[PDB]
Amino acid sequence: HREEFPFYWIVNVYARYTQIMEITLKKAQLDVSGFRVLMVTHQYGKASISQISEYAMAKMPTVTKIVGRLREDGLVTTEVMLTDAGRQKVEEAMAQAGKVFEKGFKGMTRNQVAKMNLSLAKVLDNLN
Amino acid sequence: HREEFPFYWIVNVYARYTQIMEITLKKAQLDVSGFRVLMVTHQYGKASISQISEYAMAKMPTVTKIVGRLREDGLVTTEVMLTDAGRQKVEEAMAQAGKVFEKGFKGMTRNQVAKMNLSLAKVLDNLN
Ligand SMILES: O=C(O)Cc1c[nH]c2ccccc12
Ligand SMILES: O=C(O)Cc1c[nH]c2ccccc12
Repeated sequence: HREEFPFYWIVNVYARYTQIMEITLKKAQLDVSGFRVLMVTHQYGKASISQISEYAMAKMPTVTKIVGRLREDGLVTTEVMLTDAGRQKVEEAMAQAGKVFEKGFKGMTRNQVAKMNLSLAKVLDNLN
Repeated sequence: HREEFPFYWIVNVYARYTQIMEITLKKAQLDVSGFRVLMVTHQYGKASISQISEYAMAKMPTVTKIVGRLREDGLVTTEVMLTDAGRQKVEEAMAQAGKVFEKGFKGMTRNQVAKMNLSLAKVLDNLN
């Protein structure tokens, strides 16, 4: 097979990555959406559905059904919402994901990884 | 929001890309799976489900249900399968996708795009 397809590796890294994070986070009782929604709220501290909905990679009616599973499970509480022993869920989650990122970027320099992410961010400006 | 997440841009380029290709290929009567299954067969000329199933980003029972929609629509025929006026479907498809790739990589050098895809292929070796 040929890369006559400039997005071949975006897609393949994305699929192998999603696959690994599905089974890793099932250790920590989470799916990827659940894990993204917690992390957006974590950086914001207290977040709106509109704001989560920007970054979690989901239209607001998924986020609202996601945030409501996480309300009911004592990981988020509080319009605006905030983390609880979610703060412990995100330690658990990022410990697992840190193993995934460590394996992922092994043998790659800091500058390689930065130039890759700079180039990818130019692809996104262009698609937007 | 912070990239304390080295895959933030893989995922965002992947989501904006999938979004654009969904609506572009609906011009040409195709979804992305249909478009990938045709292209794998095209490079192979005549391909098995096992072989398509490697590259199309789908487990074999999707590919087998995908190849059967494309059998029934005169885009693939022939164990092994091959393109027809599929050969015309792939001109139509890659014309559209070439507009997507042209916009995508605008203002980026050939070497930038190659180094990005080399780095991404190291991420995949590592995840595999
Ligand atoms: O979707 C893309 O452009 C990348 C890609 C991954 N697998 C493919 C198989 C056939 C055609 C393109 C792709
Ligand atoms: O899935 C990833 O690792 C990337 C990513 C995209 N949006 C996110 C929101 C919160 C946490 C991580 C991500």
